[PDB]
Amino acid sequence: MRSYNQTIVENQKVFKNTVNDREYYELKNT
Amino acid sequence: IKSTLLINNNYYFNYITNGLDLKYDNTFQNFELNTLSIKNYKNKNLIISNNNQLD
Amino acid sequence: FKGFDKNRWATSAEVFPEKPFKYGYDKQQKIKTKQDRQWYEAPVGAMTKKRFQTADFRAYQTELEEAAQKTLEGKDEIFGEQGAPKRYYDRILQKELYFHHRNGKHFFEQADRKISFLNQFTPQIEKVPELAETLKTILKIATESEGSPLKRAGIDQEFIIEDDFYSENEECKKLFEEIKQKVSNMNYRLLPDLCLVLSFKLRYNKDVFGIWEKIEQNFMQSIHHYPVMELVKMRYASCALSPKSLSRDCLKAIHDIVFTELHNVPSVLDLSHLLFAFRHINSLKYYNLILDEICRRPIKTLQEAIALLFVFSHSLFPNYKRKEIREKDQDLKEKHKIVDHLADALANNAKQIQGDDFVRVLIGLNNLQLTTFKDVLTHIERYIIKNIDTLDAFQTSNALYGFSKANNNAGFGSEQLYKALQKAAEKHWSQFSNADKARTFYAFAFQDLVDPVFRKKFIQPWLNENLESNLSHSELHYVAFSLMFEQNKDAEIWKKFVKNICKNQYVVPVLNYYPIKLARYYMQSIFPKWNFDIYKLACQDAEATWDASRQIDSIMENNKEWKSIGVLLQNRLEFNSIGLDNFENLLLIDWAIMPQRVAIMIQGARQTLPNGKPTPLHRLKLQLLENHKFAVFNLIYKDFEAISPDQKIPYLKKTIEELIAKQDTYIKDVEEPQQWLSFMDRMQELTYRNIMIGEATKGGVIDPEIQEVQFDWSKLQKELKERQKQEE
Amino acid sequence: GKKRRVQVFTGSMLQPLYRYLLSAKIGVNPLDLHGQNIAKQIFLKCKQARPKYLQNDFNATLVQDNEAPASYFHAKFVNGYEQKWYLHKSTEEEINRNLKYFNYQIEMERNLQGHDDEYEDEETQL
Amino acid sequence: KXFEREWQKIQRETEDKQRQALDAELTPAQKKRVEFIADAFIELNIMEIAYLNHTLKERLIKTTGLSPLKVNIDWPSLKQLENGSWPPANPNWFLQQEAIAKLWP
Amino acid sequence: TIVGSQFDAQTEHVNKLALDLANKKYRKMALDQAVLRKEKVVVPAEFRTEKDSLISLKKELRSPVYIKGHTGIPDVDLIADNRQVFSIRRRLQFQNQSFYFKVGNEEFRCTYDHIQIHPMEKWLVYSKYRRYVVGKPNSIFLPINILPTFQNNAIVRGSEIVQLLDGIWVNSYNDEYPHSIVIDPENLSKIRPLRIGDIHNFLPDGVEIDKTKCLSLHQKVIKITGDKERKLDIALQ
Amino acid sequence: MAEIKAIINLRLLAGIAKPNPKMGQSLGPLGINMMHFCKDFNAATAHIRSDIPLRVQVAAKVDRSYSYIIKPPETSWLIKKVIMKEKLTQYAGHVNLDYIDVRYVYEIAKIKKEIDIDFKRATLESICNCIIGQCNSMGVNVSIIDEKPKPFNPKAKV
Repeated sequence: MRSYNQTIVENQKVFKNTVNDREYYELKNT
Repeated sequence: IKSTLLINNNYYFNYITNGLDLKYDNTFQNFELNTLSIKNYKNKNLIISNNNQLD
Repeated sequence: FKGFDKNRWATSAEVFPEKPFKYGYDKQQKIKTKQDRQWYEAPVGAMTKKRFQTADFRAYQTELEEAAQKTLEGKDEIFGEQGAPKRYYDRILQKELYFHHRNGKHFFEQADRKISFLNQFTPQIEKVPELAETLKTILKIATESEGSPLKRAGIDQEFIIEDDFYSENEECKKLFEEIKQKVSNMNYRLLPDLCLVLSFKLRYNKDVFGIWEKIEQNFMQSIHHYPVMELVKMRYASCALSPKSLSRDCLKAIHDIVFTELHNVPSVLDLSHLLFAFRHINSLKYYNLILDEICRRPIKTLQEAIALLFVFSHSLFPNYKRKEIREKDQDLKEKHKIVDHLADALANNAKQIQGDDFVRVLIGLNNLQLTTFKDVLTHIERYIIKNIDTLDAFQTSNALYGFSKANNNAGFGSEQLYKALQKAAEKHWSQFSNADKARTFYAFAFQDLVDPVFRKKFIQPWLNENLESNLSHSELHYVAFSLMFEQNKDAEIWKKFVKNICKNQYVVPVLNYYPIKLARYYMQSIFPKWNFDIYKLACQDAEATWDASRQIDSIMENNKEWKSIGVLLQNRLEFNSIGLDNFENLLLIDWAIMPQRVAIMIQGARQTLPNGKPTPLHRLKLQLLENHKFAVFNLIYKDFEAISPDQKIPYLKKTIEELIAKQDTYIKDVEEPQQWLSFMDRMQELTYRNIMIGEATKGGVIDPEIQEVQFDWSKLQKELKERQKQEE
Repeated sequence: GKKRRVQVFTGSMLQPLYRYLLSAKIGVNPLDLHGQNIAKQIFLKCKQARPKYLQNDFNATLVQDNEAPASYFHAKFVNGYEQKWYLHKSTEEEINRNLKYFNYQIEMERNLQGHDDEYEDEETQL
Repeated sequence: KXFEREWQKIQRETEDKQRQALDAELTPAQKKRVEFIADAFIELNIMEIAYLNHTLKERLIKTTGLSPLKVNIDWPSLKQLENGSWPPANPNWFLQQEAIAKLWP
Repeated sequence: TIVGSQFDAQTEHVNKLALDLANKKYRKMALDQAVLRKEKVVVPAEFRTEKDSLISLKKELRSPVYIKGHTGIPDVDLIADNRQVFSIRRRLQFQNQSFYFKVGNEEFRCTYDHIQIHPMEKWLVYSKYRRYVVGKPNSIFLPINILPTFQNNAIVRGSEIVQLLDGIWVNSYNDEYPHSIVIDPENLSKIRPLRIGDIHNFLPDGVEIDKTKCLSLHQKVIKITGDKERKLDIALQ
Repeated sequence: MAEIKAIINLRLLAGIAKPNPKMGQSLGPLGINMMHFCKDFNAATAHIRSDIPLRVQVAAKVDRSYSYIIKPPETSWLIKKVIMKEKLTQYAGHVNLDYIDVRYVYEIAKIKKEIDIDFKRATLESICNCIIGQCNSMGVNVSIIDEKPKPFNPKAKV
């Protein structure tokens, strides 16, 4: 019904599951 | 629905090996007499009844 | 029978038999090739023609050679008998089965109020002064244009504007490109207040023109410069609608920061905004972090508690995302951590309550499936009647819809309310939407209080006009509930109720299926002449997953009326009791005995009335059982309590032993022999089908051998003298 | 296929556990949950098992004793030995090595008396 | 109506499905249940203690339930309840105490 | 079975749920063999380069990809992970289903045509596909799937349906095209079998037959035998 | 002793049990007295016709003790009586020629249930469905017949 849903097909082995605090996103700008 | 409504629970269990000791006396185990509330719902040996004696 | 009338030959146009349903590929599409297509006819065997002609010749002899002797010796009662539709049959998304249709209500004008207490999400064009001259020129193009394009965006899910509208209107295409040249160089503070204007006020969730991609770079470079809540605004700005416009990494960043810095969000409203935005999370682990925090921060006002129920209502963690193996009923334990944390505040000061903050409690509780919060409702009972006249058109429906299903779809109210709320409905009648009107018509039949004056002026024409069409699929059901509760039998009205479902392009949802299957067996008992086949294709998908036994684990907990008499049936006395037995996947009988087709249904505080009569459910059900020859002992739980304790056990025995015998005879008397009759006629319909037709015809005359069989007609004789007459 | 001709006999090394018993008395609390079921299984192996490898006067019982501290497995051997093992904490494996610690000695006691408490070689092959 | 809502917490919070042996002892969980009942039975005007004693003998004869512990159909002494409700009702009761009041010495 | 017989007799009536359910699935499938499900599938991927050689990828467990194009269209060759490729098979719908490939903002429709595996080593060599474009002809494989019918009289008894072809090659000119074909053979018989032109007469307007692939419309698919007893009586006599 | 050494299936006439040498091949090496054995058999089966062949089982034990048990006659033999044939089809499924009607099946199932120890738990649909599958293997069908058959005494090996 013209829905935007769509099955992404990709291996989740690559996707990293880690935490990044305010610091990690603070330092990377500089 | 039976298991919740029972009051005087009498847990039983078998110590049968095979019916040869019973067949070769022309005997066997009845369940028509006292068709019970439960037979082997989770534990496949347990039986529950109201009758404090059960032959 | 049929097969003898069969054509000796079929054309190419007749091999494929007709069908009740077209497929989705017979649609009219852009490109087409019927025009140049040629017609093919299946050849006839060259030797078969030598057989077709001979039988045509021997038949032609006997016509004349017998006529020569003469000279010597002499419906669809839906659409009328002609005209009927053909439902398109397609494969279906899950979405159609779990979608509350948005037609029949001016949704967004209605829906924006109920959130409006959340200030940070309120979109503001003038907050963005540089582009406000541009953005507003776009919205003129939206409404002023033909059709109702922006108005179809959320409403007609079959319609899109990110592809149909924006990608083709060249005025707008200039305007969105004026933006991109600006987006990169703005301050990081104005971005989220812009995104709200895109997603809601303009409906641009996609990245067609490449706008969000520039927003990400201008956003991700200065994540650390933001406060906490100004990130939450991005979450709700993007993820609140169908495409999560942003990327994964830009949201994982937001998702990773926030649950570290929960120690610094100051207020409880700031949690309200938070939870309502982060409601679509798949990870369970972090909802607990939120609720574990809320259990720490006490609330000292009343608008706060309202601001949590209305949010916690919609923002539950569904059970399908949960694991398959889990602690028992652990979804409930997530609730009462809040409800035990709120019960004081909402109870101490419920008199302090006003019309805008009034609606959201009835909704917050109905969505939460409880029966405890009566005290606030009593303080609300006193509230409406005072202000009965000064109410808005909006605050009437939600009351009528709220009190109808107050305590777990058992209502809560008094005749003072609804009799007063007629007038409040008669004031704003032209202002309600079709959804609101039906929901009134539910609440009265829910209590059997419809005025005969009130059905005539407003409901009767409204239904006559809009029942056949111009009525969303979800509003038929509140009508489907009530009419059977009204015990109506006018056939001309039930037609439109069926014609819509058959004509409607959309399939039936499981959310709204329980009436559609009740109303089936309602009409079938009255009228056996219909054919509900089209009315089953629309119901095809829902019935597959449908099961009534799913209700068992809940009723086994929250119905003491069920067990206590159940204890008596099993322990003390002796019958082949079963318990909850699903009546053709539509009901579950409270207690039953079989094969005798016996029923012991019960009235209770759910199913009684102040008058003591049964609720109009509990008379509906006991029709359908009786219609299908299923004996009944309508028990009234009060009267059974009144019996003296020694006489309570035999009193059931005296009834059940009698109701058995009435059925025990009826099985001997009618059904048991009558099944042989259908059996032995079923056996013919097979032997009719095993026929070699060419061998059986063998000319124009039919000479079947006949088998004699012992059959005891001594019981039944209407069918003997019915067959012996037609047969000779 | 092909017929075996080498006969490997394993009857003399057969050492079952409940063989030197004269009696047994199961004890049950309905308040245990780990010490009930362990005793359930033992009572089967005392009767569900084979009588050849038991004494002739072997009688096992079961009683529900609410008064006990814990569910128990009392036992009595041939040459005088008697013990009790509570079951609210133990396993079925920790029990068997105790039974071996008796059954290994009763052989050292009865063989000295001259008794052949061993089995023929032809009882169980491989 | 604020009592029904409060009550359903305390039965939940004291759902302890451990098997039991009916003894003098009781869990700390069960005591939170009992203590909530007494807090509600103490703070009631005497017009209400009158009423509660009338409720019970409307609820005990109904006895929807079998158990050797709780209320029970097979409980023997139910039939007398229809006759006598309060000992203050029996005027003979009023004789006993004044009669006994003089028998202390 | 799992409950004693003595209890089943009390609950013999319960088993209507068993049989009333199997109505629903097997009828649903039997009518849904034909239709493509309306569900979008996507495959993130990367472009080709002359740098990424096969054996380099194959330690990284990626895979090559190949697309053949149609009239006026250029070919496209891509790189992707193996586990994407097998997951694309693992649908019901693999013979015809439309799969997309997202390199960047671009998407390329395709179909499955086939895969090659190194037989002695048994790892994935390449995954080959066929382009699809809306406004132009496109090769697809429409399998034939025959329903059962207890309405004809010869089909019921001692006769045998013979499916000589598993599918049909066609050319489609529009977005949504039918997954397969379903037939109700009641009107058929020993005298007339079904022929491809009986199908060509009944299709949507966007579909045509690929005559380059088939031999002749007079070719026949479904054939029906005679009776067995009429043979068997003659066989013995 | 009470331990079961072996089990044997047999076939016997009711009242003409007799130390036939064609049964000592099985019961000979077990040391069982054929004479003392057959006595206890004929004693029980005095309420049964003597023409009929039954079957019996014997849990022969380690001390050469015995405990005989009686079962109904062979289910196939009972149908050859009704069918009035002695020998049945080589093939099955392909060659189907014989016919009984249900009204005797309902009567010969009672034979099995009244005697056989295995079916004491069972219903009649259960038993009747057991032989139909045995009938599929034999060339037999179940079709309504008004007529009765006439007597026949099909063989048995005894």
